[PDB]
Amino acid sequence: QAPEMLQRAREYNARLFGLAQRSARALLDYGVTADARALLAGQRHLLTAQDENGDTPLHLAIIHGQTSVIEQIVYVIHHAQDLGVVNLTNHLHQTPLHLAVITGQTSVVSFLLRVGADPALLDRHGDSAMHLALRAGAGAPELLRALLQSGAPAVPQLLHMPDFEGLYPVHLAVRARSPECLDLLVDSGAEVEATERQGGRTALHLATEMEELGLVTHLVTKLRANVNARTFAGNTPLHLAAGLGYPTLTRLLLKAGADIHAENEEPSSFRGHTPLDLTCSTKVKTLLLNAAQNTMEP
Amino acid sequence: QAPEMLQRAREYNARLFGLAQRSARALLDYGVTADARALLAGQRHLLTAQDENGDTPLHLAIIHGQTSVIEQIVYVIHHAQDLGVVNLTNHLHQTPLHLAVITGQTSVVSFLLRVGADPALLDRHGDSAMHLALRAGAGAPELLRALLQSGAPAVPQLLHMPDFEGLYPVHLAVRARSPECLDLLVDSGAEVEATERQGGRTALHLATEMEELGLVTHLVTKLRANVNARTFAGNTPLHLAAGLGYPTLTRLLLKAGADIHAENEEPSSFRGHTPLDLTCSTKVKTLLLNAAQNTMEP
Repeated sequence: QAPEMLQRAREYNARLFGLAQRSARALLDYGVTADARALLAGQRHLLTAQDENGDTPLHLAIIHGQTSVIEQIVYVIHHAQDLGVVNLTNHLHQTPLHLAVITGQTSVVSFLLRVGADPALLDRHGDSAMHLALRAGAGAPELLRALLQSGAPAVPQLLHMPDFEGLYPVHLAVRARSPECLDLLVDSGAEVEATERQGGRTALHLATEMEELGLVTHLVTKLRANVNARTFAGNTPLHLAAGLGYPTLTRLLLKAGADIHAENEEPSSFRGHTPLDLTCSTKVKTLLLNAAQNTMEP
Repeated sequence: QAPEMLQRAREYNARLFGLAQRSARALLDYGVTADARALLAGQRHLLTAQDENGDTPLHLAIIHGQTSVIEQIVYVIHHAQDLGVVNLTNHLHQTPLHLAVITGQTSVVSFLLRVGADPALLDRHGDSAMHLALRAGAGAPELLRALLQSGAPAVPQLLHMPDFEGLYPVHLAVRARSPECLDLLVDSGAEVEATERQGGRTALHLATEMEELGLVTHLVTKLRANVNARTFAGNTPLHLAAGLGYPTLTRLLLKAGADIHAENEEPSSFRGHTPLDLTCSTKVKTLLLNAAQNTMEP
């Protein structure tokens, strides 16, 4: 608090002078190797430098596909134990990985994973490395591949849940109308009958929901998914289908071994609406009845 | 002298912090351009960094033919008015130019000249850019060309004088047994009858000296060099030739219009040794006499 403030200012010139002085030495190496890496290492203690958007130098390189750079930068980080800088988030709370995925640069995505980079870190919207992949203006399971293949902290992703009422990765695929990924996840370990926190729905529920007749079949068949699973509001896929008026879908579900016996809520003593109830499509009504009385029925 | 030393330490952190902070910004540019130049500019205030041998980063690049680097480095220097760093000498008192020449990298030699780099600066031995060129384990006039062509501070070189008794560039060429350069110099302006500070000798003197019959002829003929020129010790080429015992050379000189009339020093009243005197070769003696009495003689 007194003229002892000097010790503070002088101390800075100590550990710092070495910095500026280290560069000077590294700059001499670059003059005998033309190796931009060495010249980049000299400023190692700077790769953490943010910007107007809070993007580290490595953050920008991934943004402008400067693959050449990302190569070097990562080298410096890896060979310096500073394997933490590769996680610094920008103002949007995005990590280098996050971007490599958002930009679709699968090549880089793999590279980052090799050295640190926790794919568990969510973004401003609460989406992890995987979650982001499962999305795309057009779609691309190619990303999900890089992740799944190699990466110790990668196996947990296929069990997380996004901000939006926590829709596990398996749920996302269905919402992404992409069975390609659906298999990718489940195959490499993934709870098929996962129950999300919103309405306790499952893959089949969202499938029948958006009437993804394709996914629905693919799920109940190959994926050996549980056909009769009730949601939080007590509803099986055979319900949503009938309600929405999805003939072929209802038919497919029925054949899949869908028990017509089910009651969501009132129209022990506690019965309620059944599949054969909520239906505004003449076609749907028919099958529901015919398939009920005929073949196995009191 | 009192706890006011603080202002000193704190001040350093002022103008310097911007440095380390500038790099940080330049390092962000490199992450969006992969341009090593920008990353090199960020450390501009370091290109002056010496080393164990006192070699600047640009000094090393020229040493290890890192042409790629030299390209960038010079750009930074040029576009920063720091056109003085390109003159910093190493421990051997050598400038970037000096090396570009010593290493024979003609390409670089030209490049340096374009931006500053005073070819007038001598080295540990007192040799300028030109002086060095006029030398080589095998020889190379290709260097002298780069210099002569383009370069405002280049025209003065062809009038300087090396440490060794100041032997002007024209003298060097003769000592380099290279008429190629001899012409190169004279053609682009160069005193032919230049008299060095040692023995006041001239091109012809050194020519006849090392008996460069080739140069001798080339000099007295095309170069229209003065045939009868006495040194400090009062001696014309016709002297040295006779003394050494160079028949054809003496003959060539004679025909060149070499006046037999000449006296160095005693064997108004003040006569001394003449060409026809100092001679241990029977052959030489003959011509000297025959050519004297015969054709024009009292």
